[PDB]
Amino acid sequence: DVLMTQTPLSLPVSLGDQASISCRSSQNIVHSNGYTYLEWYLQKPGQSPKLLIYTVSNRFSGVPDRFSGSGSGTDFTLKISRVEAEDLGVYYCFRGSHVPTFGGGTKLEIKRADAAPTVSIFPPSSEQLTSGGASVVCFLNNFYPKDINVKWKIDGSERQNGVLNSWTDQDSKDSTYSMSSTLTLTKDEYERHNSYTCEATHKTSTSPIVKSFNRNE
Amino acid sequence: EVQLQQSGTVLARPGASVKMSCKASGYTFTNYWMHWIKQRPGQGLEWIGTIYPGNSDTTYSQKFKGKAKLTAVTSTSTAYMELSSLTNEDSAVYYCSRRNYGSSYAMDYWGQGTSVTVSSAKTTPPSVYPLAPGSAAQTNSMVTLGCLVKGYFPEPVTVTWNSGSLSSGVHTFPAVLQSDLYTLSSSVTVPSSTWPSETVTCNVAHPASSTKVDKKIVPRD
Repeated sequence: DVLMTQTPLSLPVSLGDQASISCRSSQNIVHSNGYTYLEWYLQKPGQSPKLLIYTVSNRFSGVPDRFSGSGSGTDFTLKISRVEAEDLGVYYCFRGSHVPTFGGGTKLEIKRADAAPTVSIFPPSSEQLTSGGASVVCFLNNFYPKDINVKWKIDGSERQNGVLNSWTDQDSKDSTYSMSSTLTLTKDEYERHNSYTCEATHKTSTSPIVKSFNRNE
Repeated sequence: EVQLQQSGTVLARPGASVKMSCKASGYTFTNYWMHWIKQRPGQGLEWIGTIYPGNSDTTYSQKFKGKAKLTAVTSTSTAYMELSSLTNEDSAVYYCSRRNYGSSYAMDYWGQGTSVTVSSAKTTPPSVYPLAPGSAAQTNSMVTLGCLVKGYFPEPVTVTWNSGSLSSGVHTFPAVLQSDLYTLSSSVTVPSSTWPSETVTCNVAHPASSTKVDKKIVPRD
């Protein structure tokens, strides 16, 4: 069978906590020489995967003593003592011997205190207007938890269509999240209304955070 | 210093094939197994196969037999991977990595990765729009500025501020695809004492269309 199964898929943890990630093989994987070629790799957003541990318990250069590997036969474990903000990312176990195989990965995420988003709204640039388009942009930065919804208002009227949302990966320093929301309209449409509003509904308030502008400024 | 340099982003049509490279330097190319890994979003990491450059002996995962073909040229210390009969399932970031022995037994060094997009959509350069606050009354001690990057294909685009000197307080959001066109954005928050007093420019690079776009953020009205 020799598939590598990781538990769990997602590992939410608070700073200072102990993190434990399991990796089980469907068959014993010790090589004939008595050595077990089981490694752990970490991949952070925007970077290449990188080596943490090899031959079950050996730490690679530049890796914090906080990362420790153990296990035998079919059960292997990567332990991160005293989790820190920059430890977030996707951890993967990997069998390096015949038919090298990756486990499915475990995404380590940080749990922290709530934080309200810093909201900024922007009118369409004159350049885009020239091309006949009109995108209104809103940034909701450095907030927590990740769950949040945006509400666009045009002259007080709610608008849901034509909105494009994107969220950043969790911040490795402050552990917060940020999101961008772009409402794209046609120049003609944009020109018929005056008030544009960006509103965020996050559990850090019973009353959303509103930000807006008038095509009159 | 061990280095693995991979070739650039590729946009290939369904059914076609692509051949990418991994130039090795800083060690004896022929003494180590070179490995190839697939990184498709939502799939994790997948082992494709490996080649021993010294004699080109290869071993492949069953899933990639007949899909991937690994080669190597010792005179140029370069390893290659050709992917054939491309489908959208082959759109991914592909890495090469060296398998070490002695001081370590694992993939210790990795290339920066080669992004591949399989699609029949046309290449389009990025439309870059500067984002300045609508009013002066919407500017306090700190000011957030931005750049909206629309209508480009294929990904990726890279964004910097003031040629990289402005790195603090930056948020560059993942690109989102909509009808064969990508959209991404980047915000940067700076002291009102520095802007518009000092210039702030976002720099956008789109190697896939060999284009670079610089847009200065200036106050509206």
